[PDB]
Amino acid sequence: SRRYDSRTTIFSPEGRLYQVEYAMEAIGHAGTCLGILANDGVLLAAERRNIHKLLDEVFFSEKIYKLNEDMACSVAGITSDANVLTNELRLIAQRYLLQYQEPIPCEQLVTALCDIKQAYTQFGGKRPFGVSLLYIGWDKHYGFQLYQSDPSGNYGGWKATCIGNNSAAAVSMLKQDYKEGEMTLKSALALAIKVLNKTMDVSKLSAEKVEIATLTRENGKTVIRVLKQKEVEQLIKKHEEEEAKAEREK
Amino acid sequence: TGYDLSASTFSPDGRVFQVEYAMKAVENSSTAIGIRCKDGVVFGVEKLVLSKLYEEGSNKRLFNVDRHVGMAVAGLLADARSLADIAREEASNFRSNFGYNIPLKHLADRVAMYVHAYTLYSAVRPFGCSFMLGSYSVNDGAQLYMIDPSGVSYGYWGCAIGKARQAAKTEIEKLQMKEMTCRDIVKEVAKIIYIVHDEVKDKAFELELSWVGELTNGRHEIVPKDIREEAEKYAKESLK
Amino acid sequence: SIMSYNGGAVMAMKGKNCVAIAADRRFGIQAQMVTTDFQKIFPMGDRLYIGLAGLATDVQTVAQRLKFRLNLYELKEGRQIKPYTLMSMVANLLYEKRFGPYYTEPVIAGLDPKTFKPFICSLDLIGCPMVTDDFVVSGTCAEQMYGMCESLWEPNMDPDHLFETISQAMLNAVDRDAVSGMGVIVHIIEKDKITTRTLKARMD
Amino acid sequence: SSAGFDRHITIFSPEGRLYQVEYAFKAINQGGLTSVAVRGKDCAVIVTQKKVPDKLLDSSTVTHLFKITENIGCVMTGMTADSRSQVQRARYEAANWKYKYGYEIPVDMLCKRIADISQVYTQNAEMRPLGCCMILIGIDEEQGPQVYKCDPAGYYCGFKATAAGVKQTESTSFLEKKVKKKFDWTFEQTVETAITCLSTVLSIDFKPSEIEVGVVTVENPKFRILTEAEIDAHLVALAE
Amino acid sequence: SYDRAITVFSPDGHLFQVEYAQEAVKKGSTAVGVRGRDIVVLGVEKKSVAKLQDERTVRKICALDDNVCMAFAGLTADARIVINRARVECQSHRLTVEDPVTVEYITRYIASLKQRYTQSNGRRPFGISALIVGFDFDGTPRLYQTDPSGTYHAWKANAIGRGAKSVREFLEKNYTDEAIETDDLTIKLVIKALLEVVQSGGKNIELAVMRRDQSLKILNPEEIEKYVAEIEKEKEENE
Amino acid sequence: ERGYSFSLTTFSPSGKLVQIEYALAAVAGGAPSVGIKAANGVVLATEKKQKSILYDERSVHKVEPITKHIGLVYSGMGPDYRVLVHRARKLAQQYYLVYQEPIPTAQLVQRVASVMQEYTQSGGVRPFGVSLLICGWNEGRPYLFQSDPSGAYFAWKATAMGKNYVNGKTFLEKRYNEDLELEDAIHTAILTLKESFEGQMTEDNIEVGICNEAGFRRLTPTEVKDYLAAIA
Amino acid sequence: NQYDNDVTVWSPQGRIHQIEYAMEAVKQGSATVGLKSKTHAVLVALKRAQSELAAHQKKILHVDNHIGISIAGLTADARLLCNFMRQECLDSRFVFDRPLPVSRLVSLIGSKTQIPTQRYGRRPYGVGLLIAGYDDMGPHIFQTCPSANYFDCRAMSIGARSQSARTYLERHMSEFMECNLNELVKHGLRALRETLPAEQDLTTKNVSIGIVGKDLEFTIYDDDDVSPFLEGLEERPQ
Amino acid sequence: YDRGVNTFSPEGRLFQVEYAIEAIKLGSTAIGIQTSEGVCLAVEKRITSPLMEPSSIEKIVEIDAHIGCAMSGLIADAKTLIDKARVETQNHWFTYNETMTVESVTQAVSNLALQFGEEDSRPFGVALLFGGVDEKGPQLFHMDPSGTFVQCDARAIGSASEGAQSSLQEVYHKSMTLKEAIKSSLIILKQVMEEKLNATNIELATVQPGQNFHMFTKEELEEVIKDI
Repeated sequence: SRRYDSRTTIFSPEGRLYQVEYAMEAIGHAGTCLGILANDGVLLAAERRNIHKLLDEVFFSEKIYKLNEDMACSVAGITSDANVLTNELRLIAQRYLLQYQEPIPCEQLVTALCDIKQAYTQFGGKRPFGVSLLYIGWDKHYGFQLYQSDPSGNYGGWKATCIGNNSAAAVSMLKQDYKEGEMTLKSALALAIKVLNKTMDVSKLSAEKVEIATLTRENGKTVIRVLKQKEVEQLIKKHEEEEAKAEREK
Repeated sequence: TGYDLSASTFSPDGRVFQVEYAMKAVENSSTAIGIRCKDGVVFGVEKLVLSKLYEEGSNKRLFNVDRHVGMAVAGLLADARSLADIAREEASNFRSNFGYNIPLKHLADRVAMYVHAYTLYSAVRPFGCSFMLGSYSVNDGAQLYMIDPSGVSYGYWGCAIGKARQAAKTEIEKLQMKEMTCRDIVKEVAKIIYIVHDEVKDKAFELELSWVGELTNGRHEIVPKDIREEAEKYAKESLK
Repeated sequence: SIMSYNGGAVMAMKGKNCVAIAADRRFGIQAQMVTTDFQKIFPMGDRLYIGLAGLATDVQTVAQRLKFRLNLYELKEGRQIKPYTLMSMVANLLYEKRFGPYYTEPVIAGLDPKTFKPFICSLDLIGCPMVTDDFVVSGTCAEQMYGMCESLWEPNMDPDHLFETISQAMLNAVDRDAVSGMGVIVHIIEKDKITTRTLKARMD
Repeated sequence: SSAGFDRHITIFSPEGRLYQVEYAFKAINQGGLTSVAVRGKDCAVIVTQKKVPDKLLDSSTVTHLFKITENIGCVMTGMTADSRSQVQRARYEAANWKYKYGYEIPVDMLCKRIADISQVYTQNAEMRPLGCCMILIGIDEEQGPQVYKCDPAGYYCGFKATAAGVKQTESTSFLEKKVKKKFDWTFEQTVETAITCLSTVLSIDFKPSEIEVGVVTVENPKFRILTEAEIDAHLVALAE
Repeated sequence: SYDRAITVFSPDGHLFQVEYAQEAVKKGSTAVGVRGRDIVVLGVEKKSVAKLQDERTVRKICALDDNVCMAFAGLTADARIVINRARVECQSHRLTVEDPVTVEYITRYIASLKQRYTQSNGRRPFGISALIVGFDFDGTPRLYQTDPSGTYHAWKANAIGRGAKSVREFLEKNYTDEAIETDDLTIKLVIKALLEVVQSGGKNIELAVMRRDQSLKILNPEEIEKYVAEIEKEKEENE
Repeated sequence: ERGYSFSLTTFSPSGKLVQIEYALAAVAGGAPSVGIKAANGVVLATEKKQKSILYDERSVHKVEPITKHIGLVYSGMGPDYRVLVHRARKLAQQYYLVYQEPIPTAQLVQRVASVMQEYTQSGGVRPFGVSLLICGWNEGRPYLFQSDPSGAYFAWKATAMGKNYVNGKTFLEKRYNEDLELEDAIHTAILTLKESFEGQMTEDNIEVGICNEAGFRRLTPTEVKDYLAAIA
Repeated sequence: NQYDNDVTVWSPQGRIHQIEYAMEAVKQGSATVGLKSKTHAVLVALKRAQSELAAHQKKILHVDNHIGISIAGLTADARLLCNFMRQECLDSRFVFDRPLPVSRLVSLIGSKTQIPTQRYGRRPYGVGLLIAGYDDMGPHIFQTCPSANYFDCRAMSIGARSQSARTYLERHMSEFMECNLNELVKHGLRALRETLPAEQDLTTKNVSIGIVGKDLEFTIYDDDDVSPFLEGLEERPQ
Repeated sequence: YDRGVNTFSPEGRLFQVEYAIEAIKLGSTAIGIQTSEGVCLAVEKRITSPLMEPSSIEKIVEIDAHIGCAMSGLIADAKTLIDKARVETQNHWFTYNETMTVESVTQAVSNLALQFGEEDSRPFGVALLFGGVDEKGPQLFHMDPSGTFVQCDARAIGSASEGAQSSLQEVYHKSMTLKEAIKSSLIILKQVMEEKLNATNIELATVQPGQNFHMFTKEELEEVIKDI
């Protein structure tokens, strides 16, 4: 009756939160996602989990979800909890276009989701979302952007982003090797294959363990390029020369 | 034990103790018996005076459900009052939807399913009552029913509810009830109440006798025992 | 009538490997025009359009609700929509307002997304679909458009003669109508490209 | 392995078990009863004893054979109060088939819809899962007679010889030893095996007034309860 | 007597879960605020940018209407709902009554929203504390504060966040009976009070003023760097 | 009822959901099954043993169709299986009334997994104990998916569910390849079902359904006797 | 003690303890005494002071022109049942245009207080109603209880130390049917003075008397008209 | 959990209602005295900071133009009580063209104080003192979170309410005057508070028959303190 009470909503005696601190720990035990700005683009990179040789991968996108027309999102956390969000997130951006006949400007989409994600920590004893996820896009007012969702509902606009206990050490590389102002795509693509070489501890960086999607503003279209496996190979072979140069300065 | 809080849980051997607990709360209630003759049903209730300020016919346990149906409750009295209003209300819908009097075999089914629903959920408890149902008709004869707190309901020829449930039907069964008239039954009910526990651990009691059958023309009402007083004139002759 | 409150005319016609669609340009209340650039043909993906005619409220309203349901469809499925699937989608949207109906009559024209196969259909104001093989028309000046298309249509036509047939059909039928005119726009689409032309019509 | 509240409500334990439903499987066994169903021929036979421990208790208001529809009859084991409410849903939803669909419900389709009601009590919590069991019989056109059996877990199946109650493991061992040879079933062989299997498991060699026989046959497809006289006719016929 | 429900009282008459909400406010960044003669001022501390993010989305001071401001504490998730709700009320008040919204009206709304949100079980109370500053009510500069219990309340100088007891003790010996006119003096009072920061980095101060007739004025970190220079310069002359 | 509506599942301090990992234990303690995507069709096969010689085998079916080109098997507990089957039937017709077109197999698993999602997060109910294998040949290429009581789903070439699935994990990895025919796939599906069966495999101990491009079909015991007629 | 938490939970002895505890809440209030003649039903209650200068809290309260009730127990459930009581009386005036029979009004109260004694989420009503009335068959004195067992009686006293009033009434209940209006009242307030410690006296400011009669509307007297009743008494037999 | 929102004692009252009486004890003190000339009233502010504005702390509110109020215990729940108490006197004027009497105000106020639970929450933590001049002269009442509503002649609540009520019974008699009773009240105030009794710690409220309006004193209170 009353004695089956789950907590989900109760402060600490010191003042911290009970479930929200626990839900952010599961995201460290998940895949790896990141992104970086450019002067003329933005990209995403993902780590493949469960790369066993009896699967199909016929969706052509597993971590990436092209959501409006010019925005996509990565995902990290509980996979089954994430399908509730993305079907909701696609419908927020679409009911906006019915209302104003202009695309959603890439911030108030995020606040529309983050107020839903917050509301399970408030009223109604329920389980919060154990999903953090990224954002890429383009608008009229600011251009290329990155955002960072949290289970608490907090968000921030970044220029290089993070997944935690999996890959918190990548940001230490990102604070070391991200130059400000000039950040173009081939400089950014060569950066990301170096970062995932460190964090994803697969030796020699098998090309089927990664996934890269980019976004470029092109002639008034904002194409979303989910690049195929043939050019992941030459991206690795570009990084293969950087090993040979790394010993010349000894 | 440690499995017996809710009525929605099973024991590790497969029963529900909340139903088991509520049955033996009826056991502490005073004895009320019932018996049917070949042309009617006669009720009888041993009812004890609280102190002295009872006013001679207050809070009676002989109810009157329909034109021809009444109850002989025992247990928690206030719980039986609400349960009697279910049976009063149930017969009115059968009258309004079908245009004739409720059969007693169908009336006991509608009540016992309603008693059954309080034995399932954790939000409510089982009833702490058990009772009798007697009626008479010319197309059906007389019937006598019996409903426990679990909801099991079927028919008897004689029954007893209270402390002396076993000690009363030990001497109900030595009667040739298949051929007696119910006017002969009324003086025979009087001794069975009066045999068991007049004033041994209690102080005083008072007798109540309900009465339905062919002599009442299908009506159900209390006996005229203010008329002729023949119960106590004949039950008290068993002193020797 | 309510259909005669603003006028309008939408025509589609099937060719050999191509399909053409045309409409007028006039927007106006019952007798007074307002503007000559009112859109009545809306793109729904590539090589697949739709035309609307009737009450100008429900023209703009249905075209926004249908675009709402299309973009949710093309994201749960990576493929684009088939022309039969759109016709079943529109007829569902109209029949939901069975007793409060939208006052419009759509016309759908387009090619197959995989093969080259053309497709034309039109619907009623409550959603009775109707596929043909030659032409469909809708609007106030319906009977004028039947008289032109029954005489000028040929079975297998190149995109040159398909353009000239639907031009002569729309120019002669609309000039006989009073509440339709002020310019005619023509979309002719095919497997390789999409051609949009506007014709020299009577502006009276 | 008590973890959380797995011994109390319907949640998963470690090792995938859940205990409240498998507590209900031996919630039948507090009835103290055994029922036997046999399909052998163009007929189908139910047999179940009654137990009358009181002379005051009636004889007609005891029988567990319940007429669902004119062509479908059933027998109930387990506790009585949960059993009769289960029959209320079976009588109710069989008539909804006739109203919605315009013909008579199959015996196969009815046992599904009963088992799906037992599913939600298993699936949802704070709802007690009805510790009783039901066995059906009936004639299906172009299919012959059938016997079905529904669990409190919502698991149903249909099979030839059925035992339910206390003594499944002794009776079903005897029925496989009997039905392994395809002997001729001529509607007296069906009753004779239905009686003598129960007569050896319980070891009684009973008087004609303890059991009942429900029956359906393709010569009179109505459900039919046998009379005390003709039960004795089959009983002295096997008296060799 | 326990501490895991909100409808329960203690044996000495307390609501500990409301009291545990006020502890979560103390883990927030500090913000101060005074009213002046004509120009009001408030400021936040502890920016701490992390070298790789945009900083227009870490906004901690906002405006509800065209003449009223807002500064909060606590956790930033619950602050967004209260701010977004109060924008609707100060807008819908203008519809039903054609006046602009007074500063006293909008703080009763926030406190009453936080009032009824405390009473029912299963509704975790808002762990924020707000500061509402606006010289709106007909040339009269006022500043208020809130509390997670739901007690709107007026101060004349305020401090919240992690270590407000040091600043509130500092302001009592600093706010003179002389009402500081010449409004750059009042900003210098805020800049000196914020100079008693937990680390006092000097560049981690974001101040916002309002001259009672303009819109909101975010100061820039070159004018704000000019005011931090004269603070140590006038302090050197005191020796 | 009272109207409580509190969920029974919360996070551990380690960050795991405990009850969903318990429900997967009930899946592994079920009857074994196997599914193999071949070049022309999909083969499903399960292992159906009655507990006695009394049980009829023409009454209950394991291989179950959804549409005329979509079938569905399981490995878990029998009674919870029949809920989502009847759920997925009504869900498939709602697609067909809107779009006038039979539902593709990828889109069906999108919606069925959202149903199994809803019993985890909502109040007072437990999750399922049934994993699924869904098949079908829509638009030339055939498909084979698996869902679980967590609400997730995958896309397998060939997999096994039930008891001894780690043995069938290794055996199908050594036996299967890129392409076969349908008839080669049924041959290797019985050979991996013969890994954990009883002493005698008959026409009634197994139960096999296939997916031609002509549609879904489950096999009668005439063929399965003739297919297991000494073909391994 | 683990069975002692909810109204729903039966005990292993068959006694629900939450109903047993609401009986104890009736003994917290002061004592009150009701009785009747053939023609007059009089209920007399005892006020209790809160402080030395605060007013005394009232007990007897008017319901209808032929029904008035006394009170013992929680003042929360007092006005809660009173508002239900007054509503039912004017409905029979509105619909049937007759006053209610007093007996079938009390059966509505037992149906009212039954439901919160069985469903979870609501406590029983801790209250001690004594009811006086006039239907067509004369005066009535009724009592209720939080266990919803309403009793017809000819004299009754409930509240704190109310047993000493009951022992007075048993040895004088034969005298009650014949006396007039006057000494029937001071038969009744001879019973309250044994529910008092022997050092203080039944004054004017601490007692209320309500009378409903066969030709008399229900009238509440207090603090000034009690003095025609308090005259003609003896002292306590010490 | 530990005798929750709806559960009896083995002996007596609900403990949650019992614990609600204890929450008043941490409140600020207040004294109201009824006199045949009119009802006076006093309270202590308990101001913490000099930066803290003094007049933002209200204790005496204006229910109606002839009904005052005073509160203690929790500040936050008392704003719920004052809101509908102002409304329901105004509803009575709307349908009867007369002023609601002081007793019949608190009947409607006490109807909402006893509604806690899951029926269609916790009890309140605030006691009240109502002063007013109706047609029966001046009146003074008191309520509590238990809803035990009663009339008093001169009541003191809040912290140190026990020591105030003991000292109050010495100075009171039946033939007081209003100018006497005000300075008789504040002597009791400075004996139970600890700060210096000045014009910033306390405030007064007096209602009269001929002076129905102006239930207030404003820096004439400075004259009263220097005369004691």
